[PDB]
Amino acid sequence: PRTVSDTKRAFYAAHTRPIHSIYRRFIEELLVEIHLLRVNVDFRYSPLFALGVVTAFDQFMEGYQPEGDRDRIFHALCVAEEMNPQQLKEDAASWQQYQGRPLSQILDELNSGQPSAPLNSLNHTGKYSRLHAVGLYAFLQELAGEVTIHLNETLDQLAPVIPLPIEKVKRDLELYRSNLDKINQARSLMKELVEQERKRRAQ
Ligand SMILES: [Hg+2]
Repeated sequence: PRTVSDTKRAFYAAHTRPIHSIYRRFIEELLVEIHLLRVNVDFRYSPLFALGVVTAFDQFMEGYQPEGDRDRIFHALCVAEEMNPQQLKEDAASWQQYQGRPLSQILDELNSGQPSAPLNSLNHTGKYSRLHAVGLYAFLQELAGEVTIHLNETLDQLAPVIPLPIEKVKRDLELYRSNLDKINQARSLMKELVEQERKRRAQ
């Protein structure tokens, strides 16, 4: 068994540099949430989990500086969680084969009993997480027809063909989009205030 302090020690090991605190509170939450996930007995690694982690990281790290470190933090935190930094980016990028597919055909591939990978991962998720809802959000994003706009209307269509707790998927995605709105509002506040530090020190 491993400990939150041990997993944190692992991140503070490979990442000995400062953590650049605007997105810090999210990194700590992502560190502990993933730890509490994999240490659970029913957790199963899946490309749906991989898509959700990479989607949550890329969108929540909007404008991370310096840019060269955002991929190194991704590299260090993965092994810190005993994950694979390359296997996660491969699984997350593997969903691109569904770009432009209609939602009707996606439902057909699930209803046939033989869904292809990584779409097959919707059944073998294992222990549910908020990150699994984010992975579904990123998958439904790239589909054809702007299926994300009326998200609840889409999730109710998936409910009978998916084993996921749709009502918990609705909630965690609304919590996800509300949090993403706060960081971009804060990141835009940095751009509004970093010019006041750059255009007034040289004024
Ligand atoms: Hg990671």
